[PDB]
Amino acid sequence: AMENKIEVNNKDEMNRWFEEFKKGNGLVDTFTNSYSFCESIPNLDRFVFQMASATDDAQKDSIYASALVEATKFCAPIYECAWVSSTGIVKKGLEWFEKNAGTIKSWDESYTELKVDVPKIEQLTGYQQAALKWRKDIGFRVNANTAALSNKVLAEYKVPGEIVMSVKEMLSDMIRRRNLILNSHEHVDWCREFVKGKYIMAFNPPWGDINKSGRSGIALVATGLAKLAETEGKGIFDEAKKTVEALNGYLDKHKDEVDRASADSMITNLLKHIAKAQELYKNSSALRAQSAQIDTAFSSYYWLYKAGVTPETFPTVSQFLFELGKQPRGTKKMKKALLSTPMKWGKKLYELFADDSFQQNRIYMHPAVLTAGRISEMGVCFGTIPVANPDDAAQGSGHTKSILNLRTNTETNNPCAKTIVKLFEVQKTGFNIQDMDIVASEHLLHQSLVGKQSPFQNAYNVK
Repeated sequence: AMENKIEVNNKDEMNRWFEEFKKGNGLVDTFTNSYSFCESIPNLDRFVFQMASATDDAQKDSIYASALVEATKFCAPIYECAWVSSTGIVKKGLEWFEKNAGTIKSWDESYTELKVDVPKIEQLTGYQQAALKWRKDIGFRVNANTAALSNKVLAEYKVPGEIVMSVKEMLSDMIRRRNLILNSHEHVDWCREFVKGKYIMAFNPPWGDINKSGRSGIALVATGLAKLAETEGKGIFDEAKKTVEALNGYLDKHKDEVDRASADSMITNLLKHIAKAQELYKNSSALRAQSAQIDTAFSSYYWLYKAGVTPETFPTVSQFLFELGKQPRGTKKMKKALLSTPMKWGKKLYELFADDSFQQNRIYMHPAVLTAGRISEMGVCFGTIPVANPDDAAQGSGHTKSILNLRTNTETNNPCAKTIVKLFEVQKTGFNIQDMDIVASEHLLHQSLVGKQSPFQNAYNVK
């Protein structure tokens, strides 16, 4: 039968369930934080030799897909994975959404927009907050592996020698990437016309004072300018500086019809305001970057909601994901299956892909947007265990973020970092990392470095 065979509603009902299961399967934690089917550290060494013999960039995908399955097939944290796919959490998880449309409104409303363009900062933060709330109202956390983290920094991070050479490349790259990044409407509309080069606007702002105190409690010039940079960009600040320079030129050319005291109090201000705006913009990129991380559990339940999934038909999604983790199909075929499936959720889900939709950089993609890859995000949540026939988890379905369950402590030689880095090597010798917008191995490593020990923890607050 196709019913959710994991009927659990509370931690003890889950502890009880996990008990019977473990007494039937050979779960271990010799290499995993949470009990798993992992009997040995994954060996991706051959996947490199293969990638080096790939003729077409199409089979590099396969080799890569294969390396990926090899690393996660038997690393899934069954206890926490089951909880996430339990009848209680599945019902609560989906229903929370039926009663919280308002909370997810910003980003949820503009999904079509987020589906092609960079989200506004309010939508990002609205999502991160929504995520934190949903885990709270749903009683998601049953332990650290399902907890929302409070700040953490490296106590000790031991690196197996073998990966030492490559790790640096990753870090050298990651930091290279970081630096690369670094390099009532009237206040906006005014700073829109002004930044073009119309300096005489300075003489007559709608409110009459360049320093107008400002509603926000900050000069309307600095706030309006920043909001503008949000829609038009940092280049706006250079445009803003150029206008004041031209204005510097004008007053100078007519120094005699100009009041030198008033001219200086005004030009000094505009710089204080542009500078202010620059500080705010910087703070905003910092924030946007912190809010870029997708909450695996929350987003996955979100896509479930939209796809019209219901507690009764969830097992089929679990089967679907389980089989993809078992047999790396290729993106084109999977979509083909979603289109084909008689289940209504097949096409609804399909309608969620910004795969070809996204005009800009996927790096700037909103954490609630679904793509072929982000599918692997749902896989870890419900693919590791085919809910209808749980014992079939023995076979093993590899889903990318199961690696975080790889033990990382020194006594065991950080099998988690070691296998992550081996991946980067597979990827590094197959494609150009300088060329790629996103490197999966880099994110995982960042997440592990930050201290994630499970695919189900939320790290919004760490930094």
